[PDB]
Amino acid sequence: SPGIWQLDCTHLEGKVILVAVHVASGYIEAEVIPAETGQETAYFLLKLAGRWPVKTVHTDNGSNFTSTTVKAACWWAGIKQEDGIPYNPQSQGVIESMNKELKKIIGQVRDQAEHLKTAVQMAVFIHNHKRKYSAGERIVDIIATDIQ
Amino acid sequence: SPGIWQLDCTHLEGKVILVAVHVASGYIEAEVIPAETGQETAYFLLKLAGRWPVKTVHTDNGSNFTSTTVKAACWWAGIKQEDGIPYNPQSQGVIESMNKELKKIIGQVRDQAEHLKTAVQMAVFIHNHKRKYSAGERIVDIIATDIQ
Ligand SMILES: NCCCCC(=O)N[C@H]1Cc2ccccc2[C@H]1Cc1ccc2c(c1C(=O)O)OCO2
Ligand SMILES: NCCCCC(=O)N[C@H]1Cc2ccccc2[C@H]1Cc1ccc2c(c1C(=O)O)OCO2
Repeated sequence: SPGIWQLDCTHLEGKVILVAVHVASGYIEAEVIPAETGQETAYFLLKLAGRWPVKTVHTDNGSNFTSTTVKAACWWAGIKQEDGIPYNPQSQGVIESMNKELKKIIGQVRDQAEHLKTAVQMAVFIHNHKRKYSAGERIVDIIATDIQ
Repeated sequence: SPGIWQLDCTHLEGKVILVAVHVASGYIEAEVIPAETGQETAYFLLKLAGRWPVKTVHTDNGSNFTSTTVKAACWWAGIKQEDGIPYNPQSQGVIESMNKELKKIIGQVRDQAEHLKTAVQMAVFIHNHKRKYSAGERIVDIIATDIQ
């Protein structure tokens, strides 16, 4: 569980926001892309796995699960690719809630940024720093504990 | 010192690789950009600060130090912007060594990627996972200790 992430794709302003959530902490990384292709997803996962110890990824849909490019990236980065089928429905809803929460934050900052990508990164910042401990704190504590 | 990062800009294939190094661990994040502008640097810092607790940034040159856009991003993200003047001279060399080491790794993977950006993210991955403990391990341990 320190190494488990979930992909999530949501839409805003005719664009796609691709999100990776560290399941145990709620910590996220996100990017804006024109559309969700295997290529974009593969590149995003490579970035993520270089930055955090990504062991398992629950893919967001069957197209990405099937994608040979995504499979190649997962092989390259040592990621076990899994389906994102919510066998525990606290996952349809927990994801929905995150997308709504992120879009809320994006709207709160949207006027401060010319470009959506900037607003999205502002939202990532606010989300990961928000004391509820913060998600940023939780992920670091979880991984440090695992390491030792 | 858990919050201190250093910017570093290096060149390859007519492109620019912008690197942020967490000084205490050697952990890096990096991106390829067409050229090093205040706008690109500001966006890069926003991304970084959303993902790790960036307190202080030693900027890579005076243009970025001066940039009103970089200053705005640093204000937004709660980053103290500092000059990157190596008052402890082992620093120009430690950066030079990192750039040479990253370019070496990039050359070792370059053939596996159509695009330089992919090779750069492969290099980030290899760099942060390399046992020497790894840089990824060191940054997490340093921050977890600080938090607690
Ligand atoms: N509408 C207000 C105009 C902003 C003037 C100004 O300096 N803003 C800061 C605020 C702020 C706050 C955090 C980070 C960057 C920025 C800058 C914006 C910016 C910079 C770089 C970018 C951007 C944009 C963007 O504006 O999206 O896009 C991709 O690279
Ligand atoms: N056999 C038919 C095609 C094989 C190609 C193939 O799947 N390579 C993997 C290897 C590999 C290893 C790690 C991550 C991605 C990739 C993929 C490459 C790739 C994917 C997405 C991208 C890229 C590139 C790129 O090539 O730079 O650029 C920006 O977004």
